[PDB]
Amino acid sequence: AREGIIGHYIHHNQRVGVLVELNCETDFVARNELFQNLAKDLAMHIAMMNPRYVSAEEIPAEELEKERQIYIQAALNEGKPQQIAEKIAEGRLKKYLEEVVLLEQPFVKDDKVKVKELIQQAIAKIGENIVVRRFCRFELGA
Amino acid sequence: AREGIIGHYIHHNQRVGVLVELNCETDFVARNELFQNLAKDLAMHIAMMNPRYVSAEEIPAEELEKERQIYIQAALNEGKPQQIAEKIAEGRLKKYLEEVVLLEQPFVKDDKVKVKELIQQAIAKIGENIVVRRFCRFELGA
Repeated sequence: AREGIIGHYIHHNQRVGVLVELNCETDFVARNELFQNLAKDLAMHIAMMNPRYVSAEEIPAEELEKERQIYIQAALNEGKPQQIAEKIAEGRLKKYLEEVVLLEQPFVKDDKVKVKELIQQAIAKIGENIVVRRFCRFELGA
Repeated sequence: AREGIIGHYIHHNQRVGVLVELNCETDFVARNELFQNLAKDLAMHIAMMNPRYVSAEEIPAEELEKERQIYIQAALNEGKPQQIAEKIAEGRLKKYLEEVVLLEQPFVKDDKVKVKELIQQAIAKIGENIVVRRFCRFELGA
């Protein structure tokens, strides 16, 4: 069975809302405010940063390749030979992962830390494995 | 463009959370507490009642038929001839719609009103078309 909480964040303008399931090992940690603040902060980060996936593995190979091809064609359209265009696309893909993947995004409260490192920091402090299971972000009109 | 708000409800035990996009015609109504209370109440209803769809049209024909066949086979397994089993299944399907469809569920704050009628009541009072666009319900461990 899963332990943890459903963290959330509702923007003051009530135009953006997020729910996030943050899992841990025990109800004791789940009830703890340190863990509760982490779920709350993750929910706020998601609302502000709009990631589409929790992790890189969730991106469809077709979605990834299409984006990569856009990068490639653009460079090719710049007169860049295939080999260069591929390296350029390589870099833009890394950026693309930071645009859409939660764990790869710099944390809203400290952009010097990626969300995945924030999580490792929490596991080290708290002492239990912590996992962001899923999240849902609704934005008015989008 | 869409007007309205993202309503929400987080259970006190933080084990269930819901976001609901409630749409209206103007920002003036969207900012209004009557509309805001309706979005809030819909979000609470969803959290407590666990509907899977907003409306009946969203149910997969395969999901519906499978459920209907369970009803039918059960009655057939009771020695009920096909014609009777079909009428029994007909009734259980109506109930099935009330189990999983939001608009067909009796409102948590007044079970004498289906959520769809609550909405018609709000449109009559408020004076603008109101639509539940979508909702997301997260439950810890489920």
